[PDB]
Amino acid sequence: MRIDPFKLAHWMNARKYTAAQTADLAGLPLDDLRRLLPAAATALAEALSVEPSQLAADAHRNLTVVHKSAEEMHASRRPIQRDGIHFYNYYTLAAPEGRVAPVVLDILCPSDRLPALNNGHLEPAITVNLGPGDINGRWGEEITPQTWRVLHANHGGDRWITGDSYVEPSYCPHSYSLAGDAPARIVSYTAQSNISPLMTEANNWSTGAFEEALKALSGKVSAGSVLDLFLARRAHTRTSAAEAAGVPPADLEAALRSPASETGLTVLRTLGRALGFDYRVLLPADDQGVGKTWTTIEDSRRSRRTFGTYEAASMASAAHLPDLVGSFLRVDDLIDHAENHYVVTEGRLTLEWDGPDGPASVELEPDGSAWTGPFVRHRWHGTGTVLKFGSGAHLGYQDWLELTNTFEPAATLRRGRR
Amino acid sequence: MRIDPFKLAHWMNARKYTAAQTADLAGLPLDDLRRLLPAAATALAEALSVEPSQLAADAHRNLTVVHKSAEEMHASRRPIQRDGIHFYNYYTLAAPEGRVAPVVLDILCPSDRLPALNNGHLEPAITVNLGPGDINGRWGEEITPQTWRVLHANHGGDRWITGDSYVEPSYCPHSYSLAGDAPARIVSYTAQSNISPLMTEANNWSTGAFEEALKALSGKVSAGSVLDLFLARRAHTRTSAAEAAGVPPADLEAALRSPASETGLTVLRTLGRALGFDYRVLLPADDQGVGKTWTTIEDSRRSRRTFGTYEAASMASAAHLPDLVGSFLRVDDLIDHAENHYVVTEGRLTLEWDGPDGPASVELEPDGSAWTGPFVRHRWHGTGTVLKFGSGAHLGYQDWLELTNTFEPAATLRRGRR
Repeated sequence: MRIDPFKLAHWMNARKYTAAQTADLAGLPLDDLRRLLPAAATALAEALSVEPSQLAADAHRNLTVVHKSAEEMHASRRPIQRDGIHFYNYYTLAAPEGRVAPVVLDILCPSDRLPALNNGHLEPAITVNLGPGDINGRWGEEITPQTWRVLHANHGGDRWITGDSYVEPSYCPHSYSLAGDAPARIVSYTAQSNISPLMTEANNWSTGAFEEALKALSGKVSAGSVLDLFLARRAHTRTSAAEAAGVPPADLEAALRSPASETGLTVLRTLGRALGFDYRVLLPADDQGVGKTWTTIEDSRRSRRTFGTYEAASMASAAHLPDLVGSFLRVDDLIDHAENHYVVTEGRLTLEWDGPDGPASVELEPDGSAWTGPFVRHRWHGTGTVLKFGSGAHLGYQDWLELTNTFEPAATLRRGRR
Repeated sequence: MRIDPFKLAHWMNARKYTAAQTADLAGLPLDDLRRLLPAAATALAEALSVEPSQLAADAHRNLTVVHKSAEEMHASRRPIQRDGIHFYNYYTLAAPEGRVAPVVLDILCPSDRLPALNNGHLEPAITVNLGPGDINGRWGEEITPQTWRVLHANHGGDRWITGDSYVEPSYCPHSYSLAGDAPARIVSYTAQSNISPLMTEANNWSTGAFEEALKALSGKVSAGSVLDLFLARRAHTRTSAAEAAGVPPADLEAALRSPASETGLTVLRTLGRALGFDYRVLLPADDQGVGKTWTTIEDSRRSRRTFGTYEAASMASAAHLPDLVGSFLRVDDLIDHAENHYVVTEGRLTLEWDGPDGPASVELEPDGSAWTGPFVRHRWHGTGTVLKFGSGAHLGYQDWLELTNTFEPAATLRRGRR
């Protein structure tokens, strides 16, 4: 219900109003406005021709760590009925109020019943089997090796690696059942969807414009197709663009068939400099169901390494999802460039952090969990297993792209805050 | 004041509530909720543990074109007093209600007075001299060739190219005065700041976390510095990462000194595939005051080309600002992947478009202006000069990065809308 001083200053500048003029237009005290840089908010919004939400400060300020005990986690249990049976139990892990919470599921569909599919969800997720039992994953109506596979639990001696993991692909329906008699739990961890802000906007476009967008995005989205959109944007043709960059038409065509060859790169960067765009977005990403990201217990075992005071093993990952991360951590300083979500699987562990009130700590037992904000310095003590998940748009890989395009990004951020 | 069905569905899924459960929790009719997919909004927000703004539909739906007559533009005139004199006149061009409007300025500070600097602004801008007179640009307290330069007007015969143009760099203070007796106007066109969403979030972090972020962003932001953050994020060291990718430690070091060599690229892409990140953000952007983007009348003349039915010439651009575009267009179909802002400089021109109610058109005289939404198909008729400006986060270059990382992006967008 508060006013963001950074958003307010933005809108005043956008309208080219001084503080005095703004207070005058809004009919409020100038000292009040200077301090801000409930009844004020509506007047300010109207004076600056914006919606109240456009001036609204975040509901959470100076968050560092949020935590949730095993007891609180167990208390959050909600049964899910599906296909005439008690199908899952659903529990939530630590997250800031209002944010999407990581989920633990009891898998209750028995081995002799095909698990009814959900509707899918936009956000991708890392799902890992916590065990103790093997489970079936289902990804299609018909039951084939492509749509039906066992997500194993670790039955052996290094249980800190709990089981198989994979990435649930965006939007595709899925479900789980027990592979046998033994019970099982999973963690499914969603990252923010990076295509969501585009879709939110595209949803409000006219149907005509939307159809035009889908045409431009249909088929193979290549260096050439994207470049042609960049050129049209700048009122250029391939002919005029190559001439502007001082590049032969044949060398441009060659670059577009091999963008990631350092000659292809040279041509595209030269064109980008001449025309005012970033060549990096023209470079190839890997061609795009569960087999690629699938990570076995063995895979994770093979990945084991020392990471400072910890031992670490990898869960599933995808190069097309750089913001979504998962690791097994054995405990016996941590700082990330975005958010972390942790859940204890073994031991009575202490999470320590430095926050606005100095050194702080919390003790967590299995099923206990925590969240850390971007760049919150922290560490774990005790002995010693926690699952480490990561998500967040800030700083996300798209932010990294922009930051490399920024002169003195630290100075820019400092200016924004004071 | 309406509810976005796409945001509502998102939050229900996030909480794992069915429609029936959601209506039940919110204490509203299930048919009402099914239709939505004022009194409902508050209850829904509370039930779904979100702020009302998080469910709010955009205030503008199905916008295609907005326009503003020369008369309406002239009527918007606002004087700006600075340093004891009438310093500018400020006019606004067509923009959707609430959005940042492009600005035209009368330059009124005389040649014998040094123009007092403003405070700067986060957003970069293309500024172009409309003439008829030359102007002084100022970019520093002391007057040096680096901080003081004439932005010329075209005095010759191809006036559709109106004058010199350049990019106002982010945050640096600037001002303008007349170079002589002749009066002058400029257009200054701002694009959205792509670092703004990061700063908005960073502003709400604890001071401790903020200081840690600035440390990680200080100095040279290189392939190696960014990679090391990516590795720490995944609980990897350079040693374990290279082993995971099956790459020799010496080949990784070599790649980080030459990321844009197709061997450097090969190593980084291999590491990105193995560890689950996008190598493209590790590749170099050009090293980063006014001299680089400065575009003379001659420059623009040299750039002239046929673009369909139009003749086009380039204004200033910057490779580190891919979303910000400007062109001179001579008139005697257009579709862009983001927003356009147009201002007529000569002739009585017709802008035609296809919108929700079929073919539409508007006639515009000099100073008349228009805005087009992303992918709105349009065309100009008549004879024949308009300035074409472009901005917008959607689809911006960061969206393009994500879209190349998406399986069947058109199918994803279609699903989001229905």
